[PDB]
Amino acid sequence: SSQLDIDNMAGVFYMLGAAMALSLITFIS
Amino acid sequence: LLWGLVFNNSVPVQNPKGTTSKIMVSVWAFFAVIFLASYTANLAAFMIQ
Amino acid sequence: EEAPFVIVESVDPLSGTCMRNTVPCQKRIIEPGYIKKCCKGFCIDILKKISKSVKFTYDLYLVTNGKHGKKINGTWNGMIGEVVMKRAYMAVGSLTINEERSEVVDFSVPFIETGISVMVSRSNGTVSPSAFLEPFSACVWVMMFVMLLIVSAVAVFVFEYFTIGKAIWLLWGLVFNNSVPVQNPKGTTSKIMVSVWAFFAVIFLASYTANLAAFMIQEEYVDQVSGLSDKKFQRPNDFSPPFRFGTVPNGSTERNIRNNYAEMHAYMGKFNQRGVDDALLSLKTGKLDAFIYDAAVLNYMAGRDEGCKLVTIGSGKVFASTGYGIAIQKDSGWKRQVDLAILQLFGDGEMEELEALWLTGICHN
Amino acid sequence: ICTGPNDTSPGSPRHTVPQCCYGFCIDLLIKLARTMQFTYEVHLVADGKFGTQERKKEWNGMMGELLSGQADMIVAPLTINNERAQYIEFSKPFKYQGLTILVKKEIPRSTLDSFMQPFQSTLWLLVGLSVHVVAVMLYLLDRTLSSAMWFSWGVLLNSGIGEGAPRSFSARILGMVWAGFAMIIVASYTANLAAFLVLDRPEERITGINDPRLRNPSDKFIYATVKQSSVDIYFRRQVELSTMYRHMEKHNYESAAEAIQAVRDNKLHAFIWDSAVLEFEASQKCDLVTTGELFFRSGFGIGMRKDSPWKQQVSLSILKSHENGFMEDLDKTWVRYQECDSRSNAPATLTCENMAGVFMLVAGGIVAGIFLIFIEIAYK
Ligand SMILES: *[C@@H]1O[C@H](CO)[C@@H](O)[C@H](O)[C@H]1NC(C)=O
Repeated sequence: SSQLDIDNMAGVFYMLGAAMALSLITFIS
Repeated sequence: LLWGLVFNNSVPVQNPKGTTSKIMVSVWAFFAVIFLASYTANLAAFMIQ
Repeated sequence: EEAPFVIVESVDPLSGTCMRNTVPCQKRIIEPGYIKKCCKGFCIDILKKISKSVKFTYDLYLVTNGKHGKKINGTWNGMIGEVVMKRAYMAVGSLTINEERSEVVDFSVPFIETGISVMVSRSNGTVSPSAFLEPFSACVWVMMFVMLLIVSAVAVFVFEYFTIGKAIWLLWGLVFNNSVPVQNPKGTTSKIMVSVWAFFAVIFLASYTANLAAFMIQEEYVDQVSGLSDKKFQRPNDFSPPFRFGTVPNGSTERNIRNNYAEMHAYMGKFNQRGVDDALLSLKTGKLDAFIYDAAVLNYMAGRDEGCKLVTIGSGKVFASTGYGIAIQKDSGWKRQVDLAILQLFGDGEMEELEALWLTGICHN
Repeated sequence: ICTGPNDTSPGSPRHTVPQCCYGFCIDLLIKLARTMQFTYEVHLVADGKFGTQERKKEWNGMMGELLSGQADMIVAPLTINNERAQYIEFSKPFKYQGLTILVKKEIPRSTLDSFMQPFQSTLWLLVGLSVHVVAVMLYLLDRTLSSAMWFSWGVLLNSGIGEGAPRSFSARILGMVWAGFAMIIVASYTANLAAFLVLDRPEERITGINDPRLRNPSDKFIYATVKQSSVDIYFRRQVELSTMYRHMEKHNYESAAEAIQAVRDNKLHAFIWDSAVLEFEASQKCDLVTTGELFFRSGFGIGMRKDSPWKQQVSLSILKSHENGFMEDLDKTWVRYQECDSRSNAPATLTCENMAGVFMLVAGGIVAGIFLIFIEIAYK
């Protein structure tokens, strides 16, 4: 279990993409 | 400013102009430290079992 | 019965009978009625195991006078008195062995090797401020310090194509934590180079704290007391009048004390407590600071509750290593036989079984 | 003086020779001289082995030697059992003791060659991908770009060069998630490092005596004792480990120093049972570890021929000596004077190499900077 799993970072890029989408959505305005 | 401070000082901006705020928000950063001081402490802890 | 070798003195009144494990141990009575309780424990079990070795029959006659032997006007009273008055020629139970006892009665080969210790262990502690120059980051530590120092020359070489003290202070403070401001670059050259240095900086902290917490995980904190040779126990008041180290009055050790340490003997005679449970309560009280006695009893007391704040001197290093066991009146010769028996017992690890039966505990171990 | 075999006679019996013998027991015997009024010579044993009644049967070495009559008092570290008890007498033991097992002490051997591993290499790359992409995405979200890489680069790295700030509102909100990402990332790194630093080093892999790897032998673990020793008596009387017992006969020895150097050369993994000597061996060698629970509670005392007039006297002195603490004086004289590090198996690291890797990364980035800088020089 020394090296972490790429899958064992889900929420990381979850929130990443979420922020990116919210960014584009608001920047429409 | 204060948002980024909570986690970690990265970006610059002229915070005060006059020693009033120069004290108030200051103590907030105090809290900030303990915040991190707590967080990591348990996280490692929680990755023990 | 005084300790976990002979303890039992309880009688079952439900059936007038006694459990299978125990054995009748009638005191005389005080016409001595010859009905006391039935006894059990450790030495009793040794005797039971012995029974299967030599054919004989018990008489668990109890004691009536005194706790142990004493040469009252050079006249042995106690268990040794009972054996010297030819009233009974075999006596077992927790009975120390020395020259003086050997003078008349003989001895078997002991089995439970014993000694003199003390137990006062309420105190505690933590690790001294001795691991922050800890084995983590000392030599590599200064190595990184100087490998940092050297970057200044490259900084100069870059700047040529106003900085020196500035650059030094900057990167130094950066290593630990960014606190103070100063215009680091002017031109994207240095803006990259020293940048990667901060990378290193992070991992530095990332390592350091990680081990520090790690290094504060183990915790021994060995106690700090005075052995059986310190002036704290050799000359109490001459060293420190705050000294309350007691013992048992009529005990066997009294021979050793009143024959070799009359100083501490008199200095502690004002603390001769009575019993054992009273000693435990007084040691949990603070009224008596500490006290000294035989080994096995205290090793057992280690398995009590307050013992996890009351343990040995911190060693098996005792005074006058000893042991004890069966004893008989220079006559029967059955010693020979029982000798091998006891050794035969040893030849099997039965002592381990018995110890499991009686001699492990908790708040110790 | 000490009349003994010249070449120790392990096969080539060179004749005797006066040597010098001296130690604790010698002190003891001289005390018993001053208190018993006898004179004497001293000699070694014929074999270099205690003895046992092996197959008619007969006792090897010192036992049979005393039993003959050519000897009249046997003083040495001597165990006690029933067999020897059947023929001779001996007074109370002078040193209680038991058994234990010693193993070549291991080195702490820190493991930080994970200097970039403990998350992944895949992660180490996808993070740079993410930083570049979110950087240029924030740029497009603006409409301060050629250097905007500095912005996110540092905010991950906590640099503080901060030449500017996002003027548009979109990125002026966006940056928060980037900051939090950096915070949680370094947190993660710290946490997994701390966890990965819990993997303890199991040394006494044998639990007392009930460890099956030593209760049923594995070829991965080598082990033995000295032949004809009393320890063999103890085993063969306890038929359980017979196999291991039988097994250990594939490796037995004739001398203690044999197994001593054997575990010293890291081939033999464990020596046994001379506990009251393993203590000095350890506290004077500090490359070895004792362990186990005490097996066979016994004691070294002095044996004498059958029913000699001396028995009754000898014991006396001993207790007399155990009274005045003279024993403990001899202890302090010959015993406590050995000491090495004894805290525990301590966890720590000062790994020059695991950080020398990243220092080399430093030096490499240096020449990378030279090259890229003059590239930009020719560019401009
Ligand atoms: C440590 O010892 C002090 C001294 O009596 C005591 O008050 C305290 O409760 C002890 N604490 C621990 C954790 O041992």
